[PDB]
Amino acid sequence: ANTRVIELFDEFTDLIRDFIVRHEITTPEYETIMQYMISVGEAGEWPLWLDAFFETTVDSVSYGKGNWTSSAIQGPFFKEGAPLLTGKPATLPMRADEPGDRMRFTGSVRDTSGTPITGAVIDVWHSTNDGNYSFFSPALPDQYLLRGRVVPAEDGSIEFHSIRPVPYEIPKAGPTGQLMNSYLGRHSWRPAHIHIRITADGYRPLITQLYFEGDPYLDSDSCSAVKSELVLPVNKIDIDGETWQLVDFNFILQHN
Amino acid sequence: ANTRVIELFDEFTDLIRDFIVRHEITTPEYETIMQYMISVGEAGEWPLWLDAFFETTVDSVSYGKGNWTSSAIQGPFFKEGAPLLTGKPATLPMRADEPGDRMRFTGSVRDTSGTPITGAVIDVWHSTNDGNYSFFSPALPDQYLLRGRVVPAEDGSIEFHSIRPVPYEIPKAGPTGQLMNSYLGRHSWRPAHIHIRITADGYRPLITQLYFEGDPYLDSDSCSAVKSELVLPVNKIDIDGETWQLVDFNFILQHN
Ligand SMILES: [Cl-]
Ligand SMILES: [Cl-]
Ligand SMILES: [Cl-]
Ligand SMILES: [Cl-]
Ligand SMILES: [Fe+3]
Ligand SMILES: [Fe+3]
Repeated sequence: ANTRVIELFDEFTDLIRDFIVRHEITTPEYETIMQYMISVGEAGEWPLWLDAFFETTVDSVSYGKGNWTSSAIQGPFFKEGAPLLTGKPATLPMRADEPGDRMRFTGSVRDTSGTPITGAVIDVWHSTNDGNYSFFSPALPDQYLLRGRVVPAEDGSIEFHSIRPVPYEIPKAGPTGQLMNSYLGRHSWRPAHIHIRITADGYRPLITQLYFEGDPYLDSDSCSAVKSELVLPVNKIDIDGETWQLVDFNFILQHN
Repeated sequence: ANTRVIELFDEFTDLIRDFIVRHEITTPEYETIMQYMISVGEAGEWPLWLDAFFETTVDSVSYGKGNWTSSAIQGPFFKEGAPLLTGKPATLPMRADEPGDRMRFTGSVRDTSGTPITGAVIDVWHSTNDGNYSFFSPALPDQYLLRGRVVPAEDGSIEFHSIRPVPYEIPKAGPTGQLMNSYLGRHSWRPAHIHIRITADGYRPLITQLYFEGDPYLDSDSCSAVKSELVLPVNKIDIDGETWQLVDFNFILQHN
């Protein structure tokens, strides 16, 4: 027996039941829903699906709100064990010829007093110029491409080089995409983003995302995860024929 | 996209989000729910699971409540194409020496004005003395055992013979049984029942179940589908050594 489950489950079932009566959900609709749940499972989309609609709320309960950096969902594409980068400067692992503009990120990690948090490790992950994540696409190796950890200098500053991630489309043809495009008449795009996770002894993990100014999807994120402070100004420069996009961000972590 | 589907989804979504805040669902709890949903599907238990918890409510919306016969859930074990029985009287297909007490069911199919519904077909199915349903158990062949269609006499009366169903246990070991037995600390038993489906041109389908007086789970159906109108008095008598259980019911259909 588990009392937590009993408490919650009965109120959950009561609420869905009232929901079924109040919205007149009939036999054929029910079977549609049922078959839809089955197909989400068959496509392995539950993490994708649940993250898209409910994970922002779970984050809220967990991280609260305040002076520190805002959360954004982890999503389903994180992978533990990303390699530590200590090169100067640190570059995420990528293919020779890795497509996209080049990107340089600088920033810092401090608490709310502005003391540097030397004990932090920062995970980074993002998709290819083509909208795929390593480990999650048949078109990419199951290797740590575009994934890495960096540690702050003792003054708290950090830096990593990579490629510029682009807007990402949840597949139109899977059940998650079919809900977003067809049944809801919306779309299934997210704006371009860099995923960040920062942990440190004495501190609450920060899991967040960084977005880019002028992204067409900033106001219609299909996972509803954009916050204004997380949208980054871009300074575009040329070097040797290659465009570099320079972005910067100061992370503040929450005590505990 | 259909306006109501959209407003239904957005509202469902708000229900869940409020639920998550109001009860403070944590990240690990969220992950537990996620992997459990993944389980139900991998076990092929969505029909079993949703039927257990929500199909009664869906039924109440769809069929309603009046002076016609009460609905009860279809559940996951129905099978199309059962044979027409026309013997004297109709006997459901069963093995030689099929275990359990012999059962004789009698009754009628009428409209609400008392007139017999000659165009009706009644499907019947129920489990064996061992709690097995044919086509859903490796302990039985994939043949129409304890499943059949009967047709009323011109005066609306009906009769078939079978064996007496007994309490049915949802498997303990599966995700549905785990939530029921282990996490909720209850049981996964249903009381003994006979499944009935009646269709007739110009009438709405009746899906219902018949239960038996004195069953120990009439007050604790793991699927919440017992209604006192559908609990049948049993007249038990001996005939040439064998116990017969006699049960009777007058079905009433609503017009289209
Ligand atoms: Cl992992
Ligand atoms: Cl700690
Ligand atoms: Cl603080
Ligand atoms: Cl008709
Ligand atoms: Fe992402
Ligand atoms: Fe049954």
